[PDB]
Amino acid sequence: IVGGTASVRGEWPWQVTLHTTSPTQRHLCGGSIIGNQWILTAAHCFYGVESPKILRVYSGILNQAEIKEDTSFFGVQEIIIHDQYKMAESGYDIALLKLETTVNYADSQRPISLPSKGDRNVIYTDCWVTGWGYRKLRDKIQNTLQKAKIPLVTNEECQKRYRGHKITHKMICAGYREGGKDACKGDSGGPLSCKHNEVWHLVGITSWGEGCAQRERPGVYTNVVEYVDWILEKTQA
Amino acid sequence: EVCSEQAETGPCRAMISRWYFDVTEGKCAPFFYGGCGGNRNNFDTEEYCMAVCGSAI
Repeated sequence: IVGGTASVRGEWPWQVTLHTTSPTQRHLCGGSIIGNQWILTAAHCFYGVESPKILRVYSGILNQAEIKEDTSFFGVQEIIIHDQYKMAESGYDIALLKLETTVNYADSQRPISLPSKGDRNVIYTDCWVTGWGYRKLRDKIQNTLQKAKIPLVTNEECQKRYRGHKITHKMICAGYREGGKDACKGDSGGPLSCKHNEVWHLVGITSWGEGCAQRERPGVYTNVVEYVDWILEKTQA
Repeated sequence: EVCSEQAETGPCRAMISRWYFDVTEGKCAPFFYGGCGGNRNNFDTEEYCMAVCGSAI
């Protein structure tokens, strides 16, 4: 995360850290707990990943340092990627990670509610992007989960910032006109939590963006509300 | 070309360990790929990268 500040323990209960063990153990992506056995994340995060056996999901984490050989984690039983996904830039960059066992909700790890097409007068004005990503193009994974308040920008306005891509309705952008704050390398898969009516809604999934926190270059996230039907369907037996 | 392009991470924000052929060094080297975009000089393993761009083995 760029232009943000250190988060406090237990602040973002739904935020997890996805690790890969190949070739060695390291933070690969972020992800959100939406079910006691379901992590919503980005499809491109598994680029190259042949088997979910090398995956590790760590809940209730604040400092990457907390991860050790003895540290408990959740194994992934199956990687579910949207059947229409081709290229993160084009959209459909969404994936479900089905854990082998269930999570026990606690103050340090809980599910974040999904948006609903049935919601009324939805106006997100309290959005936050979280993750252990870079703090500046060409950096390194952070130890402490970083957060940053970022304003949503309309699809139209964003379409103008990205004359190279086709910002579809299934995407959502966020960022200041002058930049300074945004998600960066390592935050993909992370949640884009926004306050609706005293309740947190997983509005978007960290997907991409030209550079990191560049002016007139907003972060692009997968627009979750547009996939709720997919999620419910895929989460169903 | 495929073995002469600079390692480009791409617009995606993931941490994917990959390999690219460095012309200066005359050998393959690691680099973090974002997950999407980039160019053909992007391989999963050192051996594969060397198999495509490496010298007479």
